Amino acid sequence: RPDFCLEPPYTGPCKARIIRYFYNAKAGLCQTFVYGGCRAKRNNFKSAEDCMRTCGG
Amino acid sequence: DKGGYTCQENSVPYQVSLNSGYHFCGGSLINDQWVVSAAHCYKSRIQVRLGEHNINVLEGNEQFVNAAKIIKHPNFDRKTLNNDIMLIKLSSPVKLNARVATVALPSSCAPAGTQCLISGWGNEPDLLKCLDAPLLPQADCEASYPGKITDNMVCVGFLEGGKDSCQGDSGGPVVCNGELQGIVSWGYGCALPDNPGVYTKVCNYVDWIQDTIAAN
Ligand SMILES: [Ca+2]
Repeated sequence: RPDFCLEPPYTGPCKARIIRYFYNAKAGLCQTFVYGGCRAKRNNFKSAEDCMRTCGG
Repeated sequence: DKGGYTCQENSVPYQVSLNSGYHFCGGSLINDQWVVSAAHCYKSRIQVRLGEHNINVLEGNEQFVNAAKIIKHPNFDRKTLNNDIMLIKLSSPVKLNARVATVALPSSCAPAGTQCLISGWGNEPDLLKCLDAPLLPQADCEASYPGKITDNMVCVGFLEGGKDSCQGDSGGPVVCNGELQGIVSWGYGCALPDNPGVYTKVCNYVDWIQDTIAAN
């Protein structure tokens, strides 16, 4: 699967509290984390469906 | 955590919570119909909640109002966060009282060393948090964030870390001597040494704010 799917979730420098989904390689499933609101990385999805399609493998 | 203390109930009447299903950013009431917040807090649909203390319980003093217009600074940069300021016009005027009040815009830019009050639910946010911190000299801000600080930003906090605003506080107020001098924007981590919080310098946008409110 894509390499960005194996990188840990990135909150970013902004201080908002936005719930996003990221692929947890170690768990083989998408979970939620707190996104700060800016400079998102690729392992950041607005829904579990998009997260699994892209990183499900 | 944050390193702050729970604010006294309704002691920060100009503080608001931006909600789109859950609390995601803060803001400040500048007049009975307008709220100022951070541009990175933009969402097409936003409900503003005033008179809050514990955002997870219906206390009876709150006012819930939807945003009618959301206006970001035309020069906001999503990458550098320069000009990270946004205005929100409420669908209808709110009722001002002891728990819901406005905060004054700056008369001028507060000098470094000025003690201020930072508030937000940034902590599972629950009770409104408060923090007393001073505006730091621009040189120290620049030294902490090499080549990342513009003249529209100011650092507030401590170079040793320990106390700082964090996720959930964005858009919130930094008030010094009764005037809104800053808006919670960004920082590398929270409360880390040599990395104090960076805030939007409101005194550089007073005319833009006043002109925008007048034309809308
Ligand atoms: Ca409440």
